[PDB]
Amino acid sequence: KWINFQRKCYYFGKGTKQWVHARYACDDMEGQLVSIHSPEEQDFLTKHASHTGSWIGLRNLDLKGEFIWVDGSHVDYSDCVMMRGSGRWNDAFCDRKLGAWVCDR
Amino acid sequence: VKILQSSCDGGGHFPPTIQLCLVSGYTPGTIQITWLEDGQVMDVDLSTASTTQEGELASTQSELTLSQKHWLSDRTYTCQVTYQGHTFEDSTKKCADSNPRGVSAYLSRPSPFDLFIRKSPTITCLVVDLAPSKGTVQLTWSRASGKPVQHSTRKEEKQRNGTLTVTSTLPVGTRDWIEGETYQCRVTHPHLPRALMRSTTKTSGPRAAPEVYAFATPEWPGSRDKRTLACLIQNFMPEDISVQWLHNEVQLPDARHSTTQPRKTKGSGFFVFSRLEVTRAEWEQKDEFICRAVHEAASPSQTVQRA
Amino acid sequence: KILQSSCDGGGHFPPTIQLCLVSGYTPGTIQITWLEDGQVMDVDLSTASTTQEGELASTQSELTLSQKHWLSDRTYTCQVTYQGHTFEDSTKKCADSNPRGVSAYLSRPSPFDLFIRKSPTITCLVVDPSKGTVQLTWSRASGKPVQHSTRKEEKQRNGTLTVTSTLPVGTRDWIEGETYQCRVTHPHLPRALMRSTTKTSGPRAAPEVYAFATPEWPGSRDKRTLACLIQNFMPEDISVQWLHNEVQLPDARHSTTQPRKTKGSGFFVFSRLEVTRAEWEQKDEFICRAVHEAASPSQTVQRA
Ligand SMILES: *[C@@H]1O[C@H](CO)[C@@H](O[C@@H]2O[C@H](CO)[C@@H](O[C@@H]3O[C@H](CO)[C@@H](O)[C@H](O)[C@@H]3O)[C@H](O)[C@H]2NC(C)=O)[C@H](O)[C@H]1NC(C)=O
Ligand SMILES: *[C@@H]1O[C@H](CO)[C@@H](O)[C@H](O)[C@H]1NC(C)=O
Repeated sequence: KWINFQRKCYYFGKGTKQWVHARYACDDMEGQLVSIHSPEEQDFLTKHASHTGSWIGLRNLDLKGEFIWVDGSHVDYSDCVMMRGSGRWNDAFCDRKLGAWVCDR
Repeated sequence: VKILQSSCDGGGHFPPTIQLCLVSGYTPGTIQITWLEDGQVMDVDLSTASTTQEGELASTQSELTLSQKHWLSDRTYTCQVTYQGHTFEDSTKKCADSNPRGVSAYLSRPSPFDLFIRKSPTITCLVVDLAPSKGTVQLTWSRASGKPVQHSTRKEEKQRNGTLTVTSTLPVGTRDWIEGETYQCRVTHPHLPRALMRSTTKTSGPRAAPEVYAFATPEWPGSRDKRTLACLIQNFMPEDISVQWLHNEVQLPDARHSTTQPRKTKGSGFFVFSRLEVTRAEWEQKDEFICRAVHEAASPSQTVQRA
Repeated sequence: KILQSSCDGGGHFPPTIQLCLVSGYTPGTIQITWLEDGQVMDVDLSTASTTQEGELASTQSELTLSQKHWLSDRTYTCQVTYQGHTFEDSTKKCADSNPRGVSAYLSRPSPFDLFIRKSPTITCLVVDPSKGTVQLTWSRASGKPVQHSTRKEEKQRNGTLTVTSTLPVGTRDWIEGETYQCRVTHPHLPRALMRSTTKTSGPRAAPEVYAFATPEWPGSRDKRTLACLIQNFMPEDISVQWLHNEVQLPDARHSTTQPRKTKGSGFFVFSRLEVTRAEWEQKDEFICRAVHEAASPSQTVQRA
């Protein structure tokens, strides 16, 4: 069911859910929220990107200030952050709902 | 997609006809809308469908008419949406009555000290009951997503004025609260006809750093050994704030220290006042009193202190 | 027709509540105003959007409310002003089939009316309607005659009648210890409801007033804040007022906290006042006056 690219498996889930509710869906389907490190990896996500927007594994802990990925790795290639239809990311509300989510394993 | 029910009149009485549902914008294509009644498909003639194209995304709205006897019979209605990926679901149910026979419940958010410094955030459900009769005050706990919860400390304190007050302290996750998780609570009583439901989450909105100001009272005729300290913490959002008093690097407990309720400023922000009484032996040993304030938008490391 | 936000599967209330929807009308300029039981709400909280469909024009307003504001049992009204008529529509939280009885509230006169204004008055606020037969009888504990009270009734938008009775009480009589009785009778109620109030007899203490000024903070230049502390006084009845150029500033400008108990016998209150650059430059003197029962001289304790 998961669409493959490079080596990592990707699932493009649909349904009106919050960032935290979309995060639980990735855990139940054995895995976690999408983490981008390579520039070529973004090109694959744009092909299956939703017009409304898809939630990405970028979040704020507030204690450090800087943004860190869901797994724990530092952000290299570029409030709960979402992904636009064009490709680029932007700052959004935590309670905000979107009809698309991306999980990776 | 979000389902919007018909509002009650001025008195609070239910209208004879109930109108529901509203579906958000999507990519143009053929859609399937099906009405459910607790896992049972309703008649297509009762609902009306209308599609409207706005810019690039397409919007559709379904309106199902229901009688007062059908809606108030305690039945959950689900709007099944079928588009590409198979199925989509959103459920709607009747609202439980508030303040039945003078019974009010209060659910407060965890203090910033427990969320950042102590790292152990807890939610307290304070329910005030004026008529203590033969029955139970069952405090059921649940999550918005459907995740399991730990057992809460259910302690009841019978007051001298003839009222019973029971509190339930639920231990919530540190990372889960900041992410945006909504914690639900259900209150039931055998004497009460309808249940009580109160739920709280992280107040998503504007963030502002608090402004701490320290003040000391001069010598007043009559008092010689005891003196009072006044503190002002203003311009901050959300209303969640922790006030601490320090002397000789050690924090002071809830005693002596008193803090007012978060009141709105003539502006955006919020303001809180702190009062502390100190003896002659305290200032002579160490003439330094630091008041610590913990906030969500506070910096550095959620710590704003003034001497 | 107003449309409220639906509850989840379990029946739990959502954190944010969204309201209102206005039907089609003849094209023209419209005015939408939000009410909270006869009180105009802030325009920033609501969002307006107009859409033209065929010949008739449709407009929709969306007001965001917290769970603590919606479940506190308060009626919201959407006032629509078009062609100089006005169309009202009210929304309320789901309630029971008319619970509890008729409640009456009798409040003591404020220290400003008792000492400064010298005209103390007692207001009897009774919350209820089947028939307009609400009687407010006045009597004294000793058996002395009383003047006629201003009986004014205000029918609320939520379907309840609220009648207030303002009785003019004596200045010297209140301090001496006179108890004023009130009788409220209704055909629906079986027993006659009676509420009476007097001067809070107990220990008396003079209030301690302290004046403080906030220094310059980065970001703010024109506006400054003034903090005042009034502590150690009994009873809880206290009047807080700010003075500038020998005249009293309006009640809307200054904010005062509820009377809280000290770690000791007494009570404490905090006062906050926001002032502009034009205020202190014209006159650099701000005095906060406190009125109390045990206050001296002549029930006036002020500090600059
Ligand atoms: C319909 O709307 C009116 C709004 O005016 C509601 O009346 C308000 O009811 C509350 C609660 O009974 C009153 O508050 C009480 O005030 C006294 C005196 O300050 C205080 O001692 C009590 O602790 C309490 O706070 C409030 O004064 C009253 N407003 C007026 C102007 O009478 C009414 O309850 C609403 N109806 C329903 C069914 O909700
Ligand atoms: C009874 O005492 C409790 C103490 O917590 C208080 O909250 C409550 O309002 C009091 N009830 C009355 C009727 O004064």
